[PDB]
Amino acid sequence: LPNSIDSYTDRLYLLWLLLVTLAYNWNCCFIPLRLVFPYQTADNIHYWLIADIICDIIYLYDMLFIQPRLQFVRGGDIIVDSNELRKHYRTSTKFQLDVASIIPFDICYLFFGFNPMFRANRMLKYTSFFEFNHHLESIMDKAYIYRVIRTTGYLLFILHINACVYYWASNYEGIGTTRWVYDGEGNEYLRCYYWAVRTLITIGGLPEPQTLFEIVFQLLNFFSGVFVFSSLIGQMRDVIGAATANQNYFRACMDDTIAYMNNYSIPKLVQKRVRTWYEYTWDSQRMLDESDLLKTLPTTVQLALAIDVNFSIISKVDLFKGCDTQMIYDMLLRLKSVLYLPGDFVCKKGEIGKEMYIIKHGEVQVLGGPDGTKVLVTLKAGSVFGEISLLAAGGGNRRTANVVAHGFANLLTLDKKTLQEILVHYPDSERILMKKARVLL
Amino acid sequence: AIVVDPSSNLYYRWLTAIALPVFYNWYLLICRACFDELQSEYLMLWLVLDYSADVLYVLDVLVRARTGFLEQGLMVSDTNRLWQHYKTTTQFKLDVLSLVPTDLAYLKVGTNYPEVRFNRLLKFSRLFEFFDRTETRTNYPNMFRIGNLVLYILIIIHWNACIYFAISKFIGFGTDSWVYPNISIPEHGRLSRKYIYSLYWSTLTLTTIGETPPPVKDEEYLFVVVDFLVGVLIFATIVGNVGSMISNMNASRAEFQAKIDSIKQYMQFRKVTKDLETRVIRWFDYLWANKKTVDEKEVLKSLPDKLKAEIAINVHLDTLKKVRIFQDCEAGLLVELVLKLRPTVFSPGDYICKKGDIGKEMYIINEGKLAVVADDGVTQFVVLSDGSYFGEISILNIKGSKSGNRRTANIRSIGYSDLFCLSKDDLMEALTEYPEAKKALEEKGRQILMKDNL
Amino acid sequence: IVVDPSSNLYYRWLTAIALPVFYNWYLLICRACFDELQSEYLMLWLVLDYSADVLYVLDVLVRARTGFLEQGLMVSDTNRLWQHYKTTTQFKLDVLSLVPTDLYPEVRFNRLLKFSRLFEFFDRTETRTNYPNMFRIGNLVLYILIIIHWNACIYFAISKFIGFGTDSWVYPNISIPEHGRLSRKYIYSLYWSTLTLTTIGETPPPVKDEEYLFVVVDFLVGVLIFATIVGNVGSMISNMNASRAEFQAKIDSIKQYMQFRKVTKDLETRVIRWFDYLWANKKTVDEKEVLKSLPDKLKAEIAINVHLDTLKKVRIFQDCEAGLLVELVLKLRPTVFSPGDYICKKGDIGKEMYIINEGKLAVVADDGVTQFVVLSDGSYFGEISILNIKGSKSGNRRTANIRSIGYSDLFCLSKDDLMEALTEYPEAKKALEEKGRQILMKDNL
Amino acid sequence: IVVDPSSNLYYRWLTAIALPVFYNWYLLICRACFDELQSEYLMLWLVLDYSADVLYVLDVLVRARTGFLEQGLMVSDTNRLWQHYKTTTQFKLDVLSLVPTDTNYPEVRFNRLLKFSRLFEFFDRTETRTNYPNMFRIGNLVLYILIIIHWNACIYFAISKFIGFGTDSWVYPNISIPEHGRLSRKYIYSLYWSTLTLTTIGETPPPVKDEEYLFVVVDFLVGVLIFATIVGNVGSMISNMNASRAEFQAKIDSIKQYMQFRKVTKDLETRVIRWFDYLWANKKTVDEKEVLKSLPDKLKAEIAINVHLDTLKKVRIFQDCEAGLLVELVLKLRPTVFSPGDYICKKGDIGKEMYIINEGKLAVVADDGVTQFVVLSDGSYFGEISILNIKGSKSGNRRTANIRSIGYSDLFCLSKDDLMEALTEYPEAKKALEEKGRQILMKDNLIDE
Ligand SMILES: Nc1nc2c(ncn2[C@@H]2O[C@@H]3COP(=O)(O)O[C@H]3[C@H]2O)c(=O)[nH]1
Ligand SMILES: Nc1nc2c(ncn2[C@@H]2O[C@@H]3COP(=O)(O)O[C@H]3[C@H]2O)c(=O)[nH]1
Ligand SMILES: Nc1nc2c(ncn2[C@@H]2O[C@@H]3COP(=O)(O)O[C@H]3[C@H]2O)c(=O)[nH]1
Ligand SMILES: Nc1nc2c(ncn2[C@@H]2O[C@@H]3COP(=O)(O)O[C@H]3[C@H]2O)c(=O)[nH]1
Ligand SMILES: *[C@@H]1O[C@H](CO)[C@@H](O)[C@H](O)[C@H]1NC(C)=O
Ligand SMILES: *[C@@H]1O[C@H](CO)[C@@H](O)[C@H](O)[C@H]1NC(C)=O
Ligand SMILES: *[C@@H]1O[C@H](CO)[C@@H](O)[C@H](O)[C@H]1NC(C)=O
Repeated sequence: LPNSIDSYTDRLYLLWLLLVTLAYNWNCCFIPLRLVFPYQTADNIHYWLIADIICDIIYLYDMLFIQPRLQFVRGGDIIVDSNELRKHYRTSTKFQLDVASIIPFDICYLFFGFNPMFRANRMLKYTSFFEFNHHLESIMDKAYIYRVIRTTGYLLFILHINACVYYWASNYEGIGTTRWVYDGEGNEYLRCYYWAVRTLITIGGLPEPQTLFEIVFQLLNFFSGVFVFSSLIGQMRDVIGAATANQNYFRACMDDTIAYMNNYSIPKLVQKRVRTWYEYTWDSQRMLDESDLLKTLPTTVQLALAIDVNFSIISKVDLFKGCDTQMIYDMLLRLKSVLYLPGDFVCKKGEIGKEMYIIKHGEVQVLGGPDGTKVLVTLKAGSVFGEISLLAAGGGNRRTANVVAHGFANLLTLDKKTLQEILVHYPDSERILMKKARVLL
Repeated sequence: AIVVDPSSNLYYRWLTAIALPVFYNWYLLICRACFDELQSEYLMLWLVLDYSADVLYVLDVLVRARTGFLEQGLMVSDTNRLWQHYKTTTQFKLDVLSLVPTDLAYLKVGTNYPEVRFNRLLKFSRLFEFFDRTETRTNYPNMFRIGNLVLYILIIIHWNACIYFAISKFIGFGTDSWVYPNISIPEHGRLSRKYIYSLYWSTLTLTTIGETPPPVKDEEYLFVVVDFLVGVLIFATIVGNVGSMISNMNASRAEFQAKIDSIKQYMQFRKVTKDLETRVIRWFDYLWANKKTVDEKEVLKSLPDKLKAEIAINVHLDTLKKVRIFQDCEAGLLVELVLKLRPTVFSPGDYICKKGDIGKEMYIINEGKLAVVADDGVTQFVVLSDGSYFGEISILNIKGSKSGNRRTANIRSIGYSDLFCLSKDDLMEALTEYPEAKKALEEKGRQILMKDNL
Repeated sequence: IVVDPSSNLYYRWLTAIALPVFYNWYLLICRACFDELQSEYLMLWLVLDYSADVLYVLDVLVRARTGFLEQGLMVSDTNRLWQHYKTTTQFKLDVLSLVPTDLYPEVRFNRLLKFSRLFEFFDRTETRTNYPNMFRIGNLVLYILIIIHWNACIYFAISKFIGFGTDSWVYPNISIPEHGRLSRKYIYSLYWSTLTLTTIGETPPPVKDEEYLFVVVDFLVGVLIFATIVGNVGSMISNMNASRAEFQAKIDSIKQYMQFRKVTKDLETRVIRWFDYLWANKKTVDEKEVLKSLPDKLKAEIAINVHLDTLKKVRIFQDCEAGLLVELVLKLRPTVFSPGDYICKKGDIGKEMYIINEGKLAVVADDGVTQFVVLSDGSYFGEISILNIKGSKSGNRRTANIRSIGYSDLFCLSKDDLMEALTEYPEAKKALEEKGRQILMKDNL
Repeated sequence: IVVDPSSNLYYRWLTAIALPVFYNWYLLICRACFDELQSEYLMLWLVLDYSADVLYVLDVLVRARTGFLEQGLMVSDTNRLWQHYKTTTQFKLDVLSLVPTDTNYPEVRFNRLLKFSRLFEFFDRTETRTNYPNMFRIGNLVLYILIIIHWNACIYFAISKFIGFGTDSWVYPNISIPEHGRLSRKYIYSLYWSTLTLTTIGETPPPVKDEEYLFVVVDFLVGVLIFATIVGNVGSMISNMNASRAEFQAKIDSIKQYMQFRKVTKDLETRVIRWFDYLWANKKTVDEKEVLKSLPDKLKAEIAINVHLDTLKKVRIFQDCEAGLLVELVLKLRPTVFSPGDYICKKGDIGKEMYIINEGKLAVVADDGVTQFVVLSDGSYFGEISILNIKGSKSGNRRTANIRSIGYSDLFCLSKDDLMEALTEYPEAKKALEEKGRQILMKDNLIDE
């Protein structure tokens, strides 16, 4: 065993939480089953005792050898020292529930006989089940599958508890006494589970309650079944509405753009180009804009995600070699991602020039032939062109060659105005940029 | 004399003490009206409870004659104007209609007809006001919403049980297979059996289960189809209310998970490296699990400027007053400076500032642990801790400095830091109305740099 | 004459044409399927069908003289109105709904083609009424009652086609006087269709293949009906407390912020009491977000209608330009102050001018409870420190502590807002500086 | 030949391959479980299985020649397409659905159901391409529950045949009776039982044996879960259908509460209520800067020059401007919607915006009454001299006469700051604009300063 468990990148800890979850689910399932049903016979008690000793051993090993080795964060810094980990577990609120679960009430078997009501404190270790749910949802890619599986398991557990309470009521009223109670014909758990399914799903079709205890039982069970079915529908609706929220938002904005272009009588070629843009953006990005996602993140993670994507590309640019790293970082943060369709002109020969283009995941083609269509250079991804147009003043730089996009090119753009508003804070790199413009132009 | 504040706690105590007998009046008045044995067997108990409810009703009209209201922002405290403002409302008419003495007819009929007290149900506004004040007051809003929905549908199920028993009494007991059985049978003649079977029938009908006997007459068919349509409406509102509870209970968790999936899709689409990907994901999971995931600027946008300034004072003023250059400054300048403080979080190993960088921020450490490392890697010279600060000399821009605005040392983050950033431009915007304090800050920075290196 | 679709006469005609369409649907399927409603009440159905056909031809004429909008203006010439009404498919639906098929009331099933008037009446009532969710449950109960009634009629027609009393599933033998009454027929068919479309299904089970297939189709249709009812009521409940859930989410986020940042208990309960006031006085939405969806013309007109009579009574804005006052009330900012809140303390930088609306302030004496003067509604303060006059004796500093006695609602005209409002009116800027210099030379300079 | 996966021929093939997949699912489970549908219509099933297998072989041959986007451009190399198909698990599913497993036992053909991906891709592409996505979602949910009801019918009939016909009150009745022995009644009663079980109605005869009890419990649970998900999907669809109406009604109620709290007079309250009724009535509820926020500037420029360029080229100062300058100017345009009777600009107001009339009729009225001098129509313009601001003007950024709306106008405003921002890259065009404005002011009214 390691001296410290990461509890985030440790898959052995996820397997241990799975084991404690299996022990806790064994307890929650087989305490009412052995408490109500006559399955804890004198010729079967040794297997039940073996399983209960295994579950208590898993509880004790979790309380003693795993949870004191859990890393945590105290005031920002990660705690690794095993003494501090042990005191943090000992003064935690999980230790109270673990101790109250593993309180040995099994010593009362000598007094009141074998009774699983004395093991009913073992259901107080629900925190291990909850952190197993949390860690499995964190490692899983699509966690709505586990939400659906958990909702199914909750439904099966509440039907199991309802079957146990129905068998208790049948034994209390007498087996086979009235038409409503269980008669004793086949499998007791299977037929009581059939009754619990048909009642707590509010299907009905069962014998009607005869006495007042049975009418009160059936009324409360039908009310609980109405609310269980309502919570099942609400959980499935929450899962579906959270699973399709981004797709429905993208479809809503695409329908808004389509309704605008239909209201303004925009031609079908332009509408097809807009639909092609929306379809390729949903294929590649699965989001409309990266800018309204990145502008919600803090500035440090924004700078890290900008550096890791574009910093080598701009550090390979000859123009910003003498410039300073903080101005380069600001121009990283102020980049704009635009997607060009196939055949789109990113630089028309003779138009004004005001942007620097960083091509990421695309191909553009510089048309400088005698007729104007022959490909001179096909710039692949990671290239930078039009960076000298960032330094011209006024009109200045006009584009000298037609540059079209071969396929769907995803350029990254830095405006001249944006570079100037960045350069009003960085005067030394401003002087280097004007000196480079003067020596090159 | 005494004027009860409608926003105080005594008003909520009275809202509870008046929402008790209103609910009693609804429930047990329809039960005693339709069941005819509760009224006869428990007559002294109902006389006691009706007298207590009428006492609480006249105390409620005396309280409503003395609750203040807001004009010009102040609480109106004269009983004459409170009494006329109450008298010019429809609630005064509803209260004096709820206190109409029909007990003369109740005594004329021999205390066997509680249907003359059905005007006491006209104080439903106190029940709705108590539910509204509780749903805005308590700490368990979804649990109270479930309890309120359960109470509403149980009032409807109880009223429908009483209506079914009255319809069965009007048609005949045990004459049909749909109506309530013959009450001369000692099993069907028990009052507990009558109420529990009527409530069972009403629940089965109003929840669209329908395990009930089928109708045999035209009025029974019509009552059953009306009850089944009302029940499908009730089931629709139950499912919608529980679905809105489930959608509101994990709305913040679903928003954080949508943020996580969006950042993961961006880091997959932009081919961000796996080390930085797990760093960003563990960073956001830390910010969620330590209850600091929300943005402070977007959280405090709903507050007014006075409460925003008071919260920024109570959080940052005693920490900004420990800065050496802001030791002797104006109170309004320090208030504007703690309003200009923007927070930033850092990851383990994140560089706050490197050597030779242009210094435009002044960071104040709060719940973190930084380290002045060398240029090679992580070799701690000074471990910067909570309460400390750095970058206070480079943003002052002292004229004639040999270090200028450059960072003299590399500073990394050891754990998860939460710094407070004061920009140089924000300091210059906060120093526009304080030219004397700007000159004092410049002179103090010049004195410090003359003591050290000028 | 020409009617326009946005008036009240058009909505009254929408009601008057939505009555016979609903009559036509309901009682036409009932009379076609039950064969005794049609036979017994023959003069009543003749009168009601004559009234329905009269209202149908009147709807044809009204749709022929119903205007529309081109270039923003309502078209008012009957020739172009008739051609525009004629080129639409609603004209063909109206003519097909008014064919003379009366020359067995199933021949009048062309009259069900005017469903667009009923849907238009429902849409216009939903946008006109002030109980939109109550009208939405009314429309949902109306739709599902129409489907329940049509399924009852379909069940009675199917049991008549198979044979009365021949099966256990079909309607009983109508030669028996108990099952032969029209009231018993209709209410038993409605009870059967309700049990089958609410997916309860306590009906007698089918015995033939067409009855099994009709029951399968009926139960799947009832499943779709229940899903639609639950979805509509759930979206309605999610809309009925969306503002409450938004305000509770804001309160929860601010309380989490105040717990995480270790805000003291006094300021925490002050923020909690502020939010309690903001909910108990129905001020849960902010005006800066409320007045964004409006256009600039209506925003300017609302700002005039609220603040112009207040700003005109300000002693420096008595003779200024109306356009300057328009821009100034566009740059006014309303804030609400808690009781005991200091608007400005003596010695702080004066950069805002506050005009009192629905509040009561007080000039307190040096952080004390003694009040010098009590300010009231309509008054103002800070009218000189924001003008930035050269050579001021005060020097943009407050000379008195102003506390709020109750909840005040001041209008804050800042220094920077006044300076950016004075940039296109330079003569008004010089006149404002001259008036401020005159006031300063009168009192203290 | 390379099939483009975004073309229309690919969707035609998606239809032509989603037909035999649905056939295979439905009629393969029915022929496997009912034992008379396979026996009587044997030549029909031979013909349909031959057609379905030929379509499966052609589906493998089409997937071997379907392109994919690498670096934005479609790959057309057939060897690259074949190897990229070969290294996919869909190739394994297709060749497993094409193994020659092949008379009265059609359960050997159950490998043909492994092409579920083509049916799901057809449904996804149809919901992408259609204009009624909620209607197609309702149809797809109905098709899913019909497949599930049919499969449960086949499973119930197989379980009844395994237990014994007529041996219990729960199983399908004795098929030696001529009433129950018909294939139509077999399938229709199995479908009836499955509807009553999966929709959690449960009005069928209850089980008598433990295997029947277990199957009915599992079937009720599968049905409850499935129906709950169906109801949640319909609820999410309805809540996203009326989401725009809920947002617009929330905006309307917020502004109504604001106008009631601020004591706004009834005339202005009726005017705002009428403008909001006009808005939704015209479905002009969305905003232009909100619906063209995420589009790139190239597509926004194409959209703007398909509406505004023909009007901006008619402007007397923007006659001979550059094409890029006209693109910047039509990107700088901001819509403004006016009510009837709303004054656009009065005499003495500050001039800083040039309005372009689009679907509206304005009138240059006098000061006292409604005397319309010039009726400005669609495609017209006014206010270029105020945004030019030529040196030596007697106007001094002030409009001459008054202009008000007769009806609902959608004016597009080019402000002075936006004109000077678009003219940063065109200094010669800015000088030419100032020269044209000085010429206009010289032939109308101008001082020499
Ligand atoms: N004309 C030209 N430009 C090229 C070539 N290869 C890369 N580029 C860049 O493509 C450009 C397109 O825009 P610019 O005119 O601004 O400047 C040109 C160059 O920087 C080439 O072969 N010819
Ligand atoms: N150079 C230096 N800076 C220190 C030290 N301890 C804390 N700091 C702060 O670390 C800094 C990093 O940025 P600055 O140059 O702005 O200014 C420096 C100091 O304020 C130390 O030992 N040396
Ligand atoms: N100095 C002063 N201000 C007063 C008095 N009564 C009302 N006020 C307002 O209180 C003010 C507080 O802020 P200002 O200095 O801006 O301007 C002052 C006046 O407008 C008074 O008696 N003295
Ligand atoms: N003065 C005037 N302006 C007109 C006339 N016809 C159209 N217009 C436009 O109406 C205008 C209103 O605003 P401007 O003063 O800005 O400029 C004026 C012209 O562009 C006309 O006959 N007289
Ligand atoms: C109810 O029972 C009593 C006696 O048992 C009998 O006299 C009476 O007729 C019964 N009522 C009905 C409706 O059968
Ligand atoms: C209906 O009743 C009549 C007489 O009451 C009888 O002749 C006829 O056969 C009955 N119909 C059926 C289907 O039993
Ligand atoms: C089914 O019917 C045949 C002939 O009617 C009979 O021989 C057989 O026993 C029946 N099966 C059962 C299970 O009753």
